Amino acid sequence: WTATSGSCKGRCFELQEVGPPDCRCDNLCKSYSSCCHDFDELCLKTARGWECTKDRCGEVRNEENACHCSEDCLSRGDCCTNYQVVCKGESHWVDDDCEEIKVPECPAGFVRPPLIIFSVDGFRASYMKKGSKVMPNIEKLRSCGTHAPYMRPVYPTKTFPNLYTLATGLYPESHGIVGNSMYDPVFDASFHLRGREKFNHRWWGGQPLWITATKQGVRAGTFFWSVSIPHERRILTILQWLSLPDNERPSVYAFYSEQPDFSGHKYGPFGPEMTNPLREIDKTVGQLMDGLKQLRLHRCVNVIFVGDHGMEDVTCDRTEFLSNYLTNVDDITLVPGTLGRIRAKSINNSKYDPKTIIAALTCKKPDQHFKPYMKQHLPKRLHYANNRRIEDIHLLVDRRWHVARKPLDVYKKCFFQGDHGFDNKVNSMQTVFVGYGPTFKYRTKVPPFENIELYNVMCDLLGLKPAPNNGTHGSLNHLLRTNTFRPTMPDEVSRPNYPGIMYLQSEFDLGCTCDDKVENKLEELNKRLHTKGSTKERHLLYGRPAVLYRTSYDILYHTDFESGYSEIFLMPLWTSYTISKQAEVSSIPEHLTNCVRPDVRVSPGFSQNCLAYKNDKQMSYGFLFPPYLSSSPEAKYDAFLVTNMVPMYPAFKRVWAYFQRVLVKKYASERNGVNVISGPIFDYNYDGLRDTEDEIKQYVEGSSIPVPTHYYSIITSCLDFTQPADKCDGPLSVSSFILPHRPDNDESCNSSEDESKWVEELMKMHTARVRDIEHLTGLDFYRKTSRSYSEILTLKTYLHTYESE
Ligand SMILES: *[C@@H]1O[C@H](CO)[C@@H](O[C@@H]2O[C@H](CO)[C@@H](O[C@@H]3O[C@H](CO[C@H]4O[C@H](CO)[C@@H](O)[C@H](O[C@H]5O[C@H](CO)[C@@H](O)[C@H](O)[C@@H]5O[C@H]5O[C@H](CO)[C@@H](O)[C@H](O)[C@@H]5O)[C@@H]4O)[C@@H](O)[C@H](O[C@H]4O[C@H](CO)[C@@H](O)[C@H](O)[C@@H]4O[C@H]4O[C@H](CO)[C@@H](O)[C@H](O)[C@@H]4O)[C@@H]3O)[C@H](O)[C@H]2NC(C)=O)[C@H](O)[C@H]1NC(C)=O
Ligand SMILES: Cc1cc(OCC2=NNC(=O)CC2)c(C(C)(C)C)cc1C#N
Ligand SMILES: [Ca+2]
Ligand SMILES: [Ca+2]
Ligand code: NA
Ligand code: NA
Ligand SMILES: [Zn+2]
Repeated sequence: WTATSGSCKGRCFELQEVGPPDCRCDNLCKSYSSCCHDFDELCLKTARGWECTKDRCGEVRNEENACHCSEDCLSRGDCCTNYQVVCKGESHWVDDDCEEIKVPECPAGFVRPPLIIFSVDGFRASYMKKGSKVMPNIEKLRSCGTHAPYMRPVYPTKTFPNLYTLATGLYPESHGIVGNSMYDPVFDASFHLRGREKFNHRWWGGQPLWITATKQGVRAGTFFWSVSIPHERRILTILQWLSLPDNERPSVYAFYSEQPDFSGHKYGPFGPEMTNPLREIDKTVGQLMDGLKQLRLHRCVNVIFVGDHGMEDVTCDRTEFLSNYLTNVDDITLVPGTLGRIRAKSINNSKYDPKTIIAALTCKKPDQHFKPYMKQHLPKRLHYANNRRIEDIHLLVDRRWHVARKPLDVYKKCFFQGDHGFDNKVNSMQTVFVGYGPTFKYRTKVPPFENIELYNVMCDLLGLKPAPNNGTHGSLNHLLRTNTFRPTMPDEVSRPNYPGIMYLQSEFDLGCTCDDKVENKLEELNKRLHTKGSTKERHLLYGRPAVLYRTSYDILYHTDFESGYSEIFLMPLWTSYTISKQAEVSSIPEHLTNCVRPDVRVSPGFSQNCLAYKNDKQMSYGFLFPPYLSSSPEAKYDAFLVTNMVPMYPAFKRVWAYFQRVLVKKYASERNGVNVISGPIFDYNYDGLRDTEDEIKQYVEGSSIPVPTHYYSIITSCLDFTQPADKCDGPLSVSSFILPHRPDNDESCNSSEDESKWVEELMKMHTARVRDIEHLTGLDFYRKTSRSYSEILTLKTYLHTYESE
């Protein structure tokens, strides 16, 4: 209950919220039913529309007008954006030539370049090229400023998740906005696009930019714009705020457009009806820039033109129904559309079996347009598991499709031709970034990056210290003319031990066998050189990874590979090896099929044992350095060390063997050598972070040998592939993956066929950034290179997506 009897007289778009029930005059007042009685009359004037015409020039001020063409208007800060153009023969900003902004050119009293974030809903990355002919203002920003070919949104590629990620630098699983539609089982409450529930602050975690700014003495404009406030009024309001006195004036502003998303849904992404929404947005941008130029701020303000997600072709008829797969379909609740999330219709039901539901949705139709997943088995690159609002069962839907529970949901809710929300690697979901202003670079193209990185940059642009977030600060330094942040490497916490030969064969009782005994003096200096690190410059190209937590671990050198062997987990944390373009693949000889060999540098008590694997009927083993890529029969023996062994499900060994026997060599042939770092990952509580040993839920039966949830590899080579990986003078090229360590291959519907038809497809789905692997291992890679740290940070955030162009 309000008493909306107060006035908005002199308080239109006031910047501080006033507390109940003395009434309100700000964007949110609409949404709360709390506007003063005279809000529309005073604050949302429309009279005479939004453009000066020559006949209004010098007019006598009429305070009813939407905007002003009177002589006093620049001082009052309320001219129509085109005032100078119409009434003073000035040029539109877009018609001016691009001139480098080497320094901020700000009015007296401006302590810092303001930041304006101009966000556009559903603005697909390819619109920059495909609609360039009707967006001249946007094209000027893009070509004159800093731009990426695209920006990667977060999953799901929906509006609120991506807008709140822009604002916080956090993954949805961390900020809490995991969908445009959510059920929180603790609140027993649903968040939806319509309704008041979405306004409760309990949904919104993390620290958004406007709060970071306010806590550190920097004022912010509104970020939320009521849908009924027209765009012309949003721009005018931002420009009026910018004319405030120095002590009152915000330093950070946002504009938001519902277009082009709104039309895109109706007409599809490239429907002929889309040309006009693009024209309209461009004109808004023109308004803002003409407004800035009037206020002499057009070479002072940093402008970010950014999208939340793209748009794909999606029609009613491309709908998969769960009623076609399940008998029991009236027992579940589905969050439907371009993703699926399934939970039990009734919490009072231990007669709900996720496994039966998954099984009924797996590889059931040859052409099935969705794939079910327990959330912990989703590609780790999506970071979409660690929140109670994310249901245990998830459906990843194919681009261009929808999922629904029953047909009646689709005609008793055709309408739409476009939608979004698919996997964030999908080309159609990619969106836009341009930065323009004194702090951004001039006429510069940067590589595509993820939207989680922007919070840090926006904080830099405003001299703020970012709250803790999922960006890698320094990874986007290359966007900026002048950086206030100088990243440095994290310090190594645990130093390795370098053990020599300390144990006799007979001290081991590991239950292992190997056929390995066959009697030269100059090649027993040579083997000792290898165990000492003589080849380490070849196999460890970028320094040893730094261990960033307290543990006990040993560096082990070998002719063909180096490892960091954990005495706690009883297996390598990491194993590094270089495979040249010329290298040969060989088999595991017959006599060495079951060979495992005690490592005389490591105590029986810190070693795995073969008996455990014998007794564990589910669990087998693999090797991190592959025996198949041994440099010589003699070096091959090293690959069968117990210290190179790791626990693997037989089903997983199909994947791993194919990767080690076939794919490594292919990549070395295509990339002119590769360096490989492989290792285990433990993330039993699916938080994206390295587990402590007291969090492991599975061990090889009757042992202390922990079972990894995933296995990673980082495959690095020279960006200039005319140089071999091991003699690379310049920038690097990386691809990586985090493969789920699963006792079945149900994820891959063709897994009954030869590995050549499905393994690589699986691996591509589980593509990862180096940074993802860092979070999951507490390791820090690329410690010793010839490259700047900023560049290395960019490299560690790279994701190889395996999309077309
Ligand atoms: C991406 O970046 C983010 C941001 O940096 C990383 O997220 C951080 O992860 C940290 C480590 O996991 C985590 O630290 C914990 O903080 C607890 C304090 O929590 C409150 O205060 C802060 C600060 O202002 C606040 O941000 C928190 O935010 C959550 O609160 C609610 C959740 O209901 C949401 O509104 C909000 O979105 C956010 O939710 C998200 O995080 C929570 C966990 O915090 C998840 O469960 C949600 O699903 C969601 O993802 C809080 O409001 C603090 O209490 C913890 O301390 C315990 O654990 C340490 C471990 O070493 C231990 O030493 C202590 O003993 C302590 O133990 C006691 O508690 C245990 C656990 O409850 C208990 O079992 C023990 O027996 C003890 O009693 C912990 O330090 C930090 O909160 C988040 N920040 C955010 C915003 O999420 C994320 O890791 C990055 N991602 C990647 C992939 O790198
Ligand atoms: C630029 C920006 C705009 C935003 O809100 C815009 C908006 N206005 N009106 C609506 O009806 C839809 C959403 C937001 C949120 C988090 C407040 C949603 C964040 C960010 C960022 N960074
Ligand atoms: Ca959107
Ligand atoms: Ca974990
Ligand atoms: Na076994
Ligand atoms: Na399968
Ligand atoms: Zn939309």
